[PDB]
Amino acid sequence: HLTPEEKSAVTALWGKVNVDEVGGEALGRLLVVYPWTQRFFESFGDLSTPDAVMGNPKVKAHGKKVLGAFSDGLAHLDNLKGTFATLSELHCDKLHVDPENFRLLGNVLVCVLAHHFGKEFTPPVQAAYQKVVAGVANALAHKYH
Amino acid sequence: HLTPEEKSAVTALWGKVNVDEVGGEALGRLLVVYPWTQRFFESFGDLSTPDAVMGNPKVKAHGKKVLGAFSDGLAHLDNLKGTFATLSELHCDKLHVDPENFRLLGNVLVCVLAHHFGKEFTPPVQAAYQKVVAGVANALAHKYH
Amino acid sequence: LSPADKTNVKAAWGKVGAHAGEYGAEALERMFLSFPTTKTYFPHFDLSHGSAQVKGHGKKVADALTNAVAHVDDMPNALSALSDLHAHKLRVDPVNFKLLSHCLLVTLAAHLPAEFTPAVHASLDKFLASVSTVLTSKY
Amino acid sequence: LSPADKTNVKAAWGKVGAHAGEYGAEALERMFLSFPTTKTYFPHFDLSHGSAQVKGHGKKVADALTNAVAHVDDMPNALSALSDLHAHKLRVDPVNFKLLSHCLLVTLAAHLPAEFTPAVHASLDKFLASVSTVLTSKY
Ligand code: HEM
Ligand code: HEM
Ligand code: HEM
Ligand code: HEM
Repeated sequence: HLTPEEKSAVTALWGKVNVDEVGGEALGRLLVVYPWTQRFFESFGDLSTPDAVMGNPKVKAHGKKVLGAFSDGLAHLDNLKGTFATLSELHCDKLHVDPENFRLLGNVLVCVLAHHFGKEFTPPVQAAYQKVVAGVANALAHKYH
Repeated sequence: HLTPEEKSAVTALWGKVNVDEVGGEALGRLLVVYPWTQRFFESFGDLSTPDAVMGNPKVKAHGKKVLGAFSDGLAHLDNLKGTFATLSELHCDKLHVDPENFRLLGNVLVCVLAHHFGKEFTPPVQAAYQKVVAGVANALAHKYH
Repeated sequence: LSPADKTNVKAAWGKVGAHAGEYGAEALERMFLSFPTTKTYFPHFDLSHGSAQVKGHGKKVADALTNAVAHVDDMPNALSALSDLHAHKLRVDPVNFKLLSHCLLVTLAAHLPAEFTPAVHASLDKFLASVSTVLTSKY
Repeated sequence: LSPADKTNVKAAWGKVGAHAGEYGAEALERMFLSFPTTKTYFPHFDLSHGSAQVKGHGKKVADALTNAVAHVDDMPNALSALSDLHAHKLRVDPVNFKLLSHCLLVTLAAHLPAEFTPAVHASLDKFLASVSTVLTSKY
């Protein structure tokens, strides 16, 4: 539930997001900080070192796809449940990803946005983005509900 | 999502549940095992010792009310979200209870049912009741979603 | 973990006695039935009711828990190899440890009605929580 | 944790330097804005933007974190009174500790872009997690 000011701020900040690096950075940071999530990406090659994780082309491409999904969810903020129905099916009935990792990834993305934008990532902007990522995780975890 | 056999088993076991003691037992065990939940019941008197908690008439009466709510939810398994709308309002917007505590209380209730029924509380019965309490907690936490 | 918690856990696990392997198998069966997402960690296992593989795994888990009860003051040193196995080769999600702890508590409550007082319940909850943190301490 | 984790955390908190109180106040403000349920814990507080009470509380939290960094090998003994306060008197739900840890990490990332490498991020996350477990070990 975003106010018009929150929606405008989120859209404005997302307009400046590099769509080729931010998603891969967030996915790599998730893999480094929560190493049990590496279980789901054993076909991605070497993930033993954080340098190896952040240097993985497979991780970069998958992060690009995840960032594209996040952008699609941001484009439809009032239909998150219907936007992420297929992805929820894929993540739950095929991958068995515990939905706590969805919120972990959302928080890692918030940290990445803070690290990229610095002072521009004000506490109100962060609160709006926390609302956004919580909604995205809830929509993605619908199959278990 | 309970199968007809799961629904029949849950109803049969609930038929033999003491509606005057089980809810108080579950609430007192929640207060003893997770003592940060005592912060919501500071008007209930002495809660310092397990014996004081399990001997509290206020705890017993409140547990009776919670057991009645659980019975109402069990009689309406296909409308849990609409059954617990008012209680979700009360718990979230008025009391600010974290939704994790709802699942904690559901698991404590499962433990109490196991303790009361022994070998009759079979693993299939437990799985059906786990589905029930997960649905109840989800319905109660809807206001935060 | 207080000395009262240690006494309570030692007494409860002593009354568990020689039924520990059967109790662990029952707890694993309960975990598989209640949380079927936990079965993905045992792809080569036969997880049907009465399975000898589940019986043996439950015996192993129960024996590890008995060793932990014997070494409450030295659990991190007693469970070092197990922590290494779970956190690194297995990559087990830490929520599954809560699930298994709950199923173990349910098995204990269903098999020892007299012993499962609220204080013993709290002590066992804390003991299984500490075991879970030791097994996930390598993250 | 690890020796490399300790080195990373010490370097990051040294780079925080004399901005620790301001950073802690900013983290508390972020927690209040992103998670309004945290505000219930501070009812007699003025939690508006630029509040001197929030400034002082952030200074206190930052000084406690600096002491924890200085005593990374003796955190349970360094944080005993704080754990007693938070678990017995305040009875803070342990999820809010995760919330405050995330807000602290966000403040650090927003203020130290060069220092917030993935390895430093992992080290800081581990350090704040250990602080939270020490503060929640007295229920
Ligand atoms: C939290 C927000 C998340 C979003 C928006 C997201 C999005 C996506 C997208 C777009 C795909 C590609 C699907 C396709 O190519 O058909 C995907 C697949 C996948 N995701 Fe996620 N993801 C999220 C979280 C996670 C997490 C936390 C994990 C693991 C811990 C995970 C594990 C996977 C795996 C293993 C795949 C490959 C499965 C496949 O492509 O068939 N995801 N996700
Ligand atoms: C998980 C399932 C739960 C159910 C079915 C349930 C049910 C109820 C019911 C029936 C009431 C009485 C409302 C009234 O009298 O108008 C109530 C009130 C209350 N509940 Fe819960 N409850 C649950 C969980 C919790 C938990 C986990 C906590 C705290 C950690 C909690 C804290 C309270 C408090 C403080 C009240 C008093 C508010 C009032 O009476 O107006 N509840 N709940
Ligand atoms: C109190 C908690 C636990 C205890 C005491 C425990 C104990 C053990 C023991 C003793 C072994 C055998 C190690 C060996 O033979 O060297 C083992 C293996 C294993 N454990 Fe656990 N465990 C626990 C929790 C879990 C959980 C929650 C899961 C997954 C949901 C899990 C999954 C596994 C797997 C997959 C194996 C490998 C067994 C095989 O492949 O044959 N464990 N555990
Ligand atoms: C890294 C985590 C934390 C640290 C280092 C920390 C540190 C502190 C310190 C140093 C004090 C003052 C103690 C004194 O003056 O003797 C304090 C008090 C307090 N803390 Fe925390 N804290 C943390 C987490 C939390 C969280 C998550 C909450 C609630 C969401 C919280 C709520 C409070 C409250 C209500 C007080 C009482 C202050 C007052 O009433 O004036 N703390 N904390």
